[PDB]
Amino acid sequence: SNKLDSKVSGNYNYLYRLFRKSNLKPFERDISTEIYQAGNKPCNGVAGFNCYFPLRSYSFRPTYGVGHQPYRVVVLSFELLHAPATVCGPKKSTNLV
Amino acid sequence: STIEEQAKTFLDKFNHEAEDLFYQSSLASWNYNTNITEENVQNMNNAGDKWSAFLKEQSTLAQMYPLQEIQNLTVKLQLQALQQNGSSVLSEDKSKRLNTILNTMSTIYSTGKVCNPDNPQECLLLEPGLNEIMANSLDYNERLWAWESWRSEVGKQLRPLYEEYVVLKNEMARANHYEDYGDYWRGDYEVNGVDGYDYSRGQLIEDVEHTFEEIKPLYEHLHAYVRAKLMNAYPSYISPIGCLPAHLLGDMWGRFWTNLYSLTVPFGQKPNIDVTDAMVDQAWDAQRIFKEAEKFFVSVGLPNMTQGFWENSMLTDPGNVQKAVCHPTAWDLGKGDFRILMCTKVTMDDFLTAHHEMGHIQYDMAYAAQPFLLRNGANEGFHEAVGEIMSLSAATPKHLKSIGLLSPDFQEDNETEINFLLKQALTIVGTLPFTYMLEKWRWMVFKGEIPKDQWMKKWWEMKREIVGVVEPVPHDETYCDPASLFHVSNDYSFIRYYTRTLYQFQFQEALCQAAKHEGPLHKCDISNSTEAGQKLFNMLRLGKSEPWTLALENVVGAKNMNVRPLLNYFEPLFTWLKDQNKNSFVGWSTDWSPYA
Ligand SMILES: [Zn+2]
Repeated sequence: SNKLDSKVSGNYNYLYRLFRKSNLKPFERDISTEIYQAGNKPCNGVAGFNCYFPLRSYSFRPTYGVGHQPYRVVVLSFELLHAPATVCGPKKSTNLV
Repeated sequence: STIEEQAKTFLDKFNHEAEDLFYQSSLASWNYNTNITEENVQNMNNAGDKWSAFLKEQSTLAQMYPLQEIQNLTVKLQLQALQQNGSSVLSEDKSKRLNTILNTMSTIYSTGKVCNPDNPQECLLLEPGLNEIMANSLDYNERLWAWESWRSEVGKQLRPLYEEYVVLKNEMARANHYEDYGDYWRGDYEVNGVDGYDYSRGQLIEDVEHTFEEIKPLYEHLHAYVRAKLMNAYPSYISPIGCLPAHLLGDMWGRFWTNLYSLTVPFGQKPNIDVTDAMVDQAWDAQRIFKEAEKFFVSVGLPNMTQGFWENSMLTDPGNVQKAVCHPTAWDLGKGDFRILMCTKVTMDDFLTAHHEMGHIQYDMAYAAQPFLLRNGANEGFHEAVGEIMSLSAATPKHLKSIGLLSPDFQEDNETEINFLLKQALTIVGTLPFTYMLEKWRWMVFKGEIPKDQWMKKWWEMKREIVGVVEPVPHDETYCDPASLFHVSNDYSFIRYYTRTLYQFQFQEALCQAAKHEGPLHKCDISNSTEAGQKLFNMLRLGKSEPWTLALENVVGAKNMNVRPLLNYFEPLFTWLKDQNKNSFVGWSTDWSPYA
């Protein structure tokens, strides 16, 4: 979406997370914004001694290269359970004689 | 918890916001280099202000971070390049008057105007004046007068200022826990921690001096040739046993001898290789020559480039109201933003230079995946070297003939190639004399081995015996020769150009035996050399995570610099110089002076 999502002044809207204490299980949405505690001293909820905000903005600009421009990703996952399986898929038809 | 994790977190952050800040700073820079407007000056200033402020804050807070208990051998480089105590050790007032004294000295250099006698109106800034007089006139009196005026009106003003600045730099170096400021710059080459591949701060002194001594006969024959040409031109002003005049070398500092090429050419009947009229005939522009060089890089297997190159970088002179610099430079705006600045003109020099900065583009691209403080070469001399290797390799007439610049009917001749070799000797070999002179001179000056009252006199002895340059007009301690140089007016290490000159020939030879070239080294091309292209990629893909000694061992297998390629590439030139000088005196005397 380099044509659209890249604005000249900088699309400072969206966020990445880069520091986390541990990994995450598949398929859960975590919205924790607590300051990462890299050092042994407490963060006290503010940036400081080995303490930084885990979320930083994209800061996209049109000048960015192909490998840095925004990309929209959609993941479709199918789940089959003990249900009559409503969503099936299209069925064709032909003229009758 | 251990400190290594804290260091990793901090360095990752530092990379993040540092690359961000550098991105917008370079965006403003590429704004300015194409438009001259005041708010652009303002926002460059304040963006650099945040740059410096946050860098200083991070460096100060990381100064407390030690080095003993941090492993991985690469974070160590990050810490070493991030600590950077520098001049911040001393008091704030000391930094203040250091800043103002550097401002005053740089302004004095820039605002050094030479006014003609008996008319204080037609003053010259050396930008519109002597720069063309030296290259288009051969007047002894005018050159001598301008030389004396430049070394008198300028150096006398800041000779005590130069002494004070040198004392201040040595004092801050001593407070930096180094023996002297020369060692302070030598610390950039400090390499340790890996067995066998270490490098000391005194090894460079020894091997450079030994290599200079080995090369010395080549300079002796070159100086004899130049002196013989000088008697052929001015037999009434140069002694056959004395030293050459200072203002007859080709330039004021003795750096370039190319200005005498048209005077020192033995075979002027045969023109050199110049196909600018050819490309004018096909009406080639910057776009066409750049596509030519693009597929030339393709031929060595190097990949194409993205769109931002050509819908972001503008490659002409804007003229009209938009004012831009015409000094061609490749700008690394950071994080996939690569641009080129050049005013397009029809010239072979512009052709080779354009090859030069686009090779630099690939150079900077090579280490695009490294952490922020690692986006440079293992050393600094690799830069303008790797930039120029491909241009010099393509300078061979075979490459020009293949791509249509040179007609197939043009048979290669020994005279033109010997003329090219002599042009090289006057251009590239001529940089070494002033290089080692100034460089060793500053190493002995900053070591405290030269008395203050006998400084200027101490400048002359080796100048009369090593480089063989005798002053047309005697100079006392009032004069200040180094103050006349621009490259020291901004306080940069001059070793860079010597490293480039000595590394380059080794590089093209390495490429040649990588390409299995057969025959003379001066008839070797890097076209269709994809294996050497990928090997060079492997060489440049490291960055600043390993010693440059390992890079030299990777390219050819040597942990110490080799001067054999320099001799093998000029064996024909050496033989021709010997043949030419076999009927002329060899050597010079250090006692003769033109002023008696
Ligand atoms: Zn270069």
